[PDB]
Amino acid sequence: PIVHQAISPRTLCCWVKVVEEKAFSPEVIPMFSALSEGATPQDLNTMLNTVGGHQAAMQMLKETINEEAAEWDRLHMREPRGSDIAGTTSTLQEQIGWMTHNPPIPVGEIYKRWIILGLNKIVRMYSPTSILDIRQGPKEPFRDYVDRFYKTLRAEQASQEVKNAATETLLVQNANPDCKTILKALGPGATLEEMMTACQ
Amino acid sequence: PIVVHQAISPRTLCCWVKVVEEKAFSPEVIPMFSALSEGATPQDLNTMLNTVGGHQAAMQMLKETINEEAAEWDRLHPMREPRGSDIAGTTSTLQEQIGWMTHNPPIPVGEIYKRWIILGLNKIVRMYSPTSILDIRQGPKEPFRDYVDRFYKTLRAEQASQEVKNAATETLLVQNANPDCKTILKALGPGATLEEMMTACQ
Amino acid sequence: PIVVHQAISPRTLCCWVKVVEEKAFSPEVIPMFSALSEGATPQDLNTMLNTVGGHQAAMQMLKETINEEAAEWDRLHPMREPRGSDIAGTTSTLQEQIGWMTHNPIPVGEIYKRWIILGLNKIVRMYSPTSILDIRQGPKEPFRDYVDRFYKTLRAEQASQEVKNAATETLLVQNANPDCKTILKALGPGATLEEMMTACQ
Amino acid sequence: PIVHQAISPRTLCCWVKVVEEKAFSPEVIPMFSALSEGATPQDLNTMLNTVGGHQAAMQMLKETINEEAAEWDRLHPMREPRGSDIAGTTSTLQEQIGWMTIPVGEIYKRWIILGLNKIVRMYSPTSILDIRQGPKEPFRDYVDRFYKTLRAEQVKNAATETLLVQNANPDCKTILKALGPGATLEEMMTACQ
Amino acid sequence: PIHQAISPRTLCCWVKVVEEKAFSPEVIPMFSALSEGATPQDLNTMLNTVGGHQAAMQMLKETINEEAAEWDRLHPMREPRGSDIAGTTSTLQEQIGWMTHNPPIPVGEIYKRWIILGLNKIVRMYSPTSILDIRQGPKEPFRDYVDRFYKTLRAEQAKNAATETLLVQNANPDCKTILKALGPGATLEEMMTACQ
Ligand SMILES: CC(C)(C#Cc1ccc(-c2ccc(Cl)c3c(NS(=O)(=O)C4CC4)nn(CC(F)F)c23)c([C@H](Cc2cc(F)cc(F)c2)NC(=O)Cn2nc(C(F)F)c3c2C(F)(F)[C@@H]2C[C@H]32)n1)S(C)(=O)=O
Ligand SMILES: CC(C)(C#Cc1ccc(-c2ccc(Cl)c3c(NS(=O)(=O)C4CC4)nn(CC(F)F)c23)c([C@H](Cc2cc(F)cc(F)c2)NC(=O)Cn2nc(C(F)F)c3c2C(F)(F)[C@@H]2C[C@H]32)n1)S(C)(=O)=O
Ligand SMILES: CC(C)(C#Cc1ccc(-c2ccc(Cl)c3c(NS(=O)(=O)C4CC4)nn(CC(F)F)c23)c([C@H](Cc2cc(F)cc(F)c2)NC(=O)Cn2nc(C(F)F)c3c2C(F)(F)[C@@H]2C[C@H]32)n1)S(C)(=O)=O
Ligand SMILES: CC(C)(C#Cc1ccc(-c2ccc(Cl)c3c(NS(=O)(=O)C4CC4)nn(CC(F)F)c23)c([C@H](Cc2cc(F)cc(F)c2)NC(=O)Cn2nc(C(F)F)c3c2C(F)(F)[C@@H]2C[C@H]32)n1)S(C)(=O)=O
Ligand SMILES: CC(C)(C#Cc1ccc(-c2ccc(Cl)c3c(NS(=O)(=O)C4CC4)nn(CC(F)F)c23)c([C@H](Cc2cc(F)cc(F)c2)NC(=O)Cn2nc(C(F)F)c3c2C(F)(F)[C@@H]2C[C@H]32)n1)S(C)(=O)=O
Repeated sequence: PIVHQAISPRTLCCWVKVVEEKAFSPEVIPMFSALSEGATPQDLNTMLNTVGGHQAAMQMLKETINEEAAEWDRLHMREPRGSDIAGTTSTLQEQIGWMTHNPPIPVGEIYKRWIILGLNKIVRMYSPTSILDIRQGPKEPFRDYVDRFYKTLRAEQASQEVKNAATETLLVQNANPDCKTILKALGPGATLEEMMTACQ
Repeated sequence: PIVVHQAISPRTLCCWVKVVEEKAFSPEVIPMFSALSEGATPQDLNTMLNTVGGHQAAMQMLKETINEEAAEWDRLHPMREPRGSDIAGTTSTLQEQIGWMTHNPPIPVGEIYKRWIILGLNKIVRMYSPTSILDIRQGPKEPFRDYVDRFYKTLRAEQASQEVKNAATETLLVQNANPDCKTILKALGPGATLEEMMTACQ
Repeated sequence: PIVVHQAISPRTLCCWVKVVEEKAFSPEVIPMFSALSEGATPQDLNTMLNTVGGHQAAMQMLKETINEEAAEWDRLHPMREPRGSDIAGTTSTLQEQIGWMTHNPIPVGEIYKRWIILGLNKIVRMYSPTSILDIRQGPKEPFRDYVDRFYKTLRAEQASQEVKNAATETLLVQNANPDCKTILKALGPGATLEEMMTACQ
Repeated sequence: PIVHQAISPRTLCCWVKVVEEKAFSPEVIPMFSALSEGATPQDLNTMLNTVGGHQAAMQMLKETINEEAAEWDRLHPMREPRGSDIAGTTSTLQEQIGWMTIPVGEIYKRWIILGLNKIVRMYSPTSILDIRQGPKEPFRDYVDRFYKTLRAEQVKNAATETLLVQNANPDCKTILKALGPGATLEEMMTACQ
Repeated sequence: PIHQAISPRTLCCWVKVVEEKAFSPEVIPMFSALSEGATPQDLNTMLNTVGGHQAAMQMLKETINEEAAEWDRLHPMREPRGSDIAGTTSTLQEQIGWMTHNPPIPVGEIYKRWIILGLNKIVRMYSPTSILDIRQGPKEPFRDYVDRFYKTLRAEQAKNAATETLLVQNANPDCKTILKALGPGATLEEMMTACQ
């Protein structure tokens, strides 16, 4: 991070604990983006290395980083190439110069964008169930069904405009017969609080 | 957060996630949240709310409550002035929020967004404990300590007015107790403090 | 706290919550509390007590003890002077507390912490119902575990340090199971705990 | 670490928690290297002492440190720092502070990291060629184990493509053979899911 | 510490360490590192927060009393007595004065010496088995046997020749033969690789 303080312990320890506990859920992307503020490519690589397990997801993230680096190289101190942004062929001093020079070339931000895109891909892939396939079970409380529905919806990552249409149609459509009837009788526009209180 | 523009510290986010994971949604989550988000800007509050794993239904209800409060703000309040969606950090850059919060007289957008979030959290906590104070009753072979713990947890979750707190706590504790401990407590005499009651019922 | 009025730090609250959750209510919670709340204002102490999950009965008893101490203060002690409910932070703004504690040469925060510590001592004494005289070594229980339980109950009781020596010396040997009782009686007077445990283990 | 403030608690505590939870996996090397920034030899020894358990791995690390110290003494015959001076066994804190304020810390950390790499390679006994998908084993878990072993062993990339076909259960073997060459890992896993 | 009160993170980490590791040798360096410049009151606060193991804490208190009596015999603001070093009969102001006076009276260092001696005793008591009694089991992996052997060695805190010969001596028949055939001077990595 940029002075140029070395990545703090607490940050790495918390990042490791997060990736271990939460597995790969949408909350890993904001957490990551918040723990890697102003981080240089070397620091981002140190963060990604400390990730235990999930090595398939890490390999897929590395593949996405290589794809973005190839695209950068095709479209484009010395100028930074694609593998230069990923911190494979650039010293910490070169990165510090690139990011601190005036005008600056924020290589850290670019690498973090690539990593966050890869993480979005990973999150979408770790939630295989589609919005249209989730339906309330027979003897399943409505709360658990709503939780699963909204978790899958956040994993899919569709535009908020489509978010509203899906939230309103699919939630009512896939409800079990009892709660389906209760909700259909509740009336249109019924807020989520009213539905949850009615079904409980 | 502001205290310059320091980025939200790691410890804060990590502890907030750990709290929301461990305690689920209990009354102690509201003070914890309010204490971990001191001087936090709207973007930081949204970063905190995003890191909350699971409980996505409660987060949707919180978002709906925030939209309601924002509509009310816009109705009451038609650099530039901050609109409703600017307080919630949906249509305002970090620089605009910092400018609003650093001016004098400052427009504390952070405090307002935190008020809205705390109202939503009160709703969530009250809804996650569906049993009412008047519906909670001591079991047959349940020690008095466990019944008192459940009773006071439900009472703090309902969070009504203080007069309710005192009257309900003592009257309902004696009323809903099991027959044996009910008799023991009624024999203890009026004014009985909780310590004496627990010592008698053990 | 006033070190300027710094807000209660996150790490402190998180460690306090984790401590109260893991250890339940054991004597070691009181020193921990007193050490984590240095110079804390009444609002900060209330924030700490609020974040305590579960154990709501003990917290209500603590609130009742705080009310008792506030009533005693109000009786003994009739900006303005702080009444009982002002010390507990129920009828005083953060600014009034900061002024009271920062005025040269009345640290109300320390007083509120004294009250809370008295309440916590009562709570700890109540959470250990067994008395020192009721603890006795089991049939096939290692001597180390019996000593651990004995000294845990002794620290929980919070009696006068005067009775500590008499009880530790007489009762520890008295409440031992027959085999280790004979071994220790043969060890001879003036033995240290290390020697006793080495002999029994 | 270089003023010379004493090693902070948080660093030691996180190091202990990491070494305990993750045992000895490749992710321990970056963690160690990041937690010991500017640390003096005494600080590195304080870190190594607090490591609970895994005493066999710690003894192997100590032997590797002695080997590297002997090699240093052979290559390199205030005063000059000997081998046992870098390892902090025959040097006072003041001499270390003077030398680093000759980066003894970086050299000692290089030795320790080499030993830790050896330890990690030894903690993963399974070879890349022995891992094969089970009968009722999800493909994701098989891929995770494969890449974990590959990272532990530290050509590899070329081998990955052959091993993918090799470690494929008959059903998944047919699916992969039909998928066609040059299939990316994302596409491959999406097809096999 | 040197006089801010002991920070939260330090106390919380100390409690978690004493809980997790129980009483193992690695607790002594950790303790010595967490109490740098700590006053006697801070050391007492650290020792109080230790949950459980109250027998070991009583033994530590007895060791502290022994060392305080020895000090009082050897050395018969005011001069610090035995109970003054342990923070039992001295106010925070007296400790701050003793430690801040130009002639350093290290109450922290002396109390920490006493506490570390007691803790070494406790650790030695928690590992009753001797190095010469440890032997590889019938169906026990060689790695676990080496780990137990070296843990016991660290508990004994007594060396290289004996440890290395006894390691091969106390092995299981199969691994004993394998190691004896491996040849002298083989490193532990090679031995473990052969026995794997
Ligand atoms: C990328 C960064 C910089 C960011 C951000 C950012 C900015 C604004 C908002 C935000 C704040 C307040 C409101 Cl009112 C709305 C809102 N209202 S609205 O009804 O759409 C109507 C106005 C159109 N929309 N947004 C998202 C915006 F993009 F429009 C809002 C958000 C909010 C923060 C938030 C989360 C939460 F849990 C509860 C809560 F109170 C607020 N994030 C999301 O809600 C994310 N999410 N998306 C969905 C979708 F799957 F359904 C869902 C959520 C879920 F909430 F988790 C809940 C599962 C359903 N983050 S960074 C690194 O910091 O991550
Ligand atoms: C919103 C913020 C700013 C706040 C606050 C604030 C202010 C004052 C007090 C407080 C302090 C001292 C006293 Cl003596 C009383 C008191 N005495 S009284 O008997 O009512 C009689 C005088 C009328 N009342 N109050 C609450 C006040 F609002 F009246 C008192 C409190 C106290 C702090 C406290 C909690 C605790 F656990 C133990 C303890 F020692 C003290 N909070 C509550 O007690 C909250 N609570 N409410 C109830 C109800 F379900 F029964 C219960 C509690 C429970 F304690 F958790 C316990 C389950 C039963 N918080 S913030 C962000 O920091 O949250
Ligand atoms: C209130 C505050 C400010 C305090 C304090 C304070 C002051 C002095 C001492 C202390 C230090 C050194 C020694 Cl030698 C003695 C000692 N020697 S003596 O044999 O009594 C003989 C001289 C008469 N007595 N004291 C207590 C004093 F008050 F006299 C000693 C202590 C010590 C600190 C300590 C704890 C420990 F775990 C191990 C250890 F090494 C030292 N605390 C106690 O021992 C507490 N305790 N009390 C008993 C009783 F149930 F048996 C027991 C303990 C138990 F240890 F936990 C162990 C279970 C048995 N704390 S605060 C906020 O910081 O809490
Ligand atoms: C008291 C303080 C200040 C200290 C210290 C200090 C100083 C030097 C060394 C040290 C550093 C490098 C080397 Cl090469 C050797 C070495 N090489 S040698 O083969 O003996 C041959 C030269 C004679 N000896 N020493 C110890 C010295 F005293 F001689 C070495 C050590 C080292 C640090 C270290 C630990 C580790 F885990 C792995 C590692 F790589 C290095 N500590 C020990 O090893 C401690 N230990 N002792 C034994 C005994 F039971 F077998 C064992 C260990 C065990 F390692 F845990 C492993 C279980 C077997 N600490 S403080 C507060 O910071 O604690
Ligand atoms: C020693 C220090 C200083 C370091 C470092 C350093 C430098 C560059 C890179 C790096 C960054 C970006 C890219 Cl694109 C590549 C890349 N692309 S490539 O496909 O090889 C093709 C270009 C040739 N290779 N490298 C490694 C380089 F050395 F070549 C890349 C790395 C990266 C950082 C990273 C880790 C991750 F989890 C996901 C991710 F996105 C990126 N580390 C590794 O990937 C390590 N690893 N090695 C293998 C091997 F078993 F297969 C595997 C990984 C695994 F990723 F974990 C995944 C299991 C498979 N670390 S320190 C103290 O900080 O540790």
